[PDB]
Amino acid sequence: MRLSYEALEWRTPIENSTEPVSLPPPPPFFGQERAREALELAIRGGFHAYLVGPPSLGKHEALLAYLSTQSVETPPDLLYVPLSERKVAVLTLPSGQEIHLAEAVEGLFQRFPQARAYLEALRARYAETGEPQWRPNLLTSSSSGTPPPIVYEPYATAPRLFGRLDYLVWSTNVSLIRPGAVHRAQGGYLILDALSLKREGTWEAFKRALRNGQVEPVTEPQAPAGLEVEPFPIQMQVILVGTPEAFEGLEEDPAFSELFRIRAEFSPTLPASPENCTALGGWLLAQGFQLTQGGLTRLYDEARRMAEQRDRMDARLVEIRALAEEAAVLGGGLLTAESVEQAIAAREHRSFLSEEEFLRAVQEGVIRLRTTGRAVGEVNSLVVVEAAPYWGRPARLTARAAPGRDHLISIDREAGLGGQIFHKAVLTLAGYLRSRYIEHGSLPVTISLAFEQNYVSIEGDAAGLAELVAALSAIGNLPLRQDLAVTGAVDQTGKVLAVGAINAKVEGFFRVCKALGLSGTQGVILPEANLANLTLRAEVLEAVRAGQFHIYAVETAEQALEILAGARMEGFRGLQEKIRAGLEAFARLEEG
Amino acid sequence: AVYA
Repeated sequence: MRLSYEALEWRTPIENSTEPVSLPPPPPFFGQERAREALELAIRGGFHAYLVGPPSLGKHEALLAYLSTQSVETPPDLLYVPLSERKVAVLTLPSGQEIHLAEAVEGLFQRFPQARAYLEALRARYAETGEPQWRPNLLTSSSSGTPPPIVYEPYATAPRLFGRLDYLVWSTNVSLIRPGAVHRAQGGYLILDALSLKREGTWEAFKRALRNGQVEPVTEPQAPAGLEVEPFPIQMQVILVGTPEAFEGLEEDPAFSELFRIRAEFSPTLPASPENCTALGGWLLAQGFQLTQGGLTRLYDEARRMAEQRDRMDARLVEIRALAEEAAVLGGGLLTAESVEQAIAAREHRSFLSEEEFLRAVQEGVIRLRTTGRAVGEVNSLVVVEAAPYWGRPARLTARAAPGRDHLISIDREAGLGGQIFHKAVLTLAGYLRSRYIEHGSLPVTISLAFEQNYVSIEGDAAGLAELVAALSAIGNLPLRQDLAVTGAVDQTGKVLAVGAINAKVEGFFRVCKALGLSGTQGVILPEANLANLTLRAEVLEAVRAGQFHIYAVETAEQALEILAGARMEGFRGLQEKIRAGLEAFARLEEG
Repeated sequence: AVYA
């Protein structure tokens, strides 16, 4: 099927582009219902939780915003009290009540019923022995549990988690012990990054804190003695933050799942809805942007294009904010349609050197490419280069047929350049060809495939369609259009399957066609299964609207061959009888 | 490296 401009157009119409946007800020976790309900359950139950999602989602900002709205009972005062001159314990009193117990003791069961063991052990034998380090150490206190303590420690070192012993010259005492993140988060929330616990080697010590209440201030190797610090009942909720991959290290520890029961997973995409466009606008305004309707619409549509889905939008608020900040500079402080389009263009320019070199090499004939005419056994497939920002390029492919003993040879795979999935695609094509053409017994052909100017590894199955049509062309002696690039995976039954990076692929063929001078007949054949992924850039949409570029969507390899060879498989003088006649020719050459 |  031909894809009209109207079928390809995906962008949001803009009405009153320059009108200022006025919208209220959305709640924390907008469009992230799964993660929000997980966190609500963790808050309601006192459970430890982990926030999981790809980088640049805004996971940290959403979490701190949501925790800021919570309310708990005012946290107890928290202190170290000495039970001896070599031993300390962590104590909670009701709030504000340690400043009284400090004055009392500075009177060198009075009404501090919980502070007993400190006082009991505070008894006598200075008078009994003339024996010449003893007053309580307040770690924390606060006025209200609204908002609760919220401690985000990105740097999960033992001293930052557990506190430190200072040494006043050597000795030490209760009064020289500094609190850590764990102490500051009591009655509230400690937030840590999974990657920092791994990188800092503090995961085992952290588990000992949560499982056993072992919280040991960091000491030093010199100090001729230390204090014993008694374990204490931990009163805190821990929320870990990280990527799926940051967690996988931790997840192989059975203790991880035991301690962190509540998974709060962010979706990498939201529905592309009016409500999520509106929420994005209110979010950008709350960040301080001066947003026009046109600037909101373009950012919203760039989020859809980022997701490579007409119906979804990229959920990475941090990535949308960074693009908006570059737009705001190009707009002199105003976030407009133009400033967004021009920020996108300047990103591509700043990463274009590789493509400028490639396009110059094609123009000079140093890379041999055809974008017009016809040739047997040759096709432009499409690839993306595996370095950000993943530019697409045509990849010239040849198929040559000789009389032989049913061999399909991938030259790139035999030379070691082709990966396992690339190999799988060649095997799959072999299975299709052998089973499709059985009249002579096993295929009377040896077919060799080569990516002609490929010096580097190729992986993926998306050149399967180009490889199969090249192969059929070589068998039947079928001239194929070189003005249409081909992308698609094939199954053993000859059906065309979805491929990745379809926008980069299409745009990369358009870019080469344009650099060599558009003929008016160039285009791409791609999988019908990718229609929902097509969010093509303005310049390609306008070329298709102008009749200067053409998109074809297919379901079968044979539908692709019919377009490339300019004929039907049947209505015979069709391609199928030419393919059969080529196989009969090869079979005769192969026997006597 | 390229990717199809």
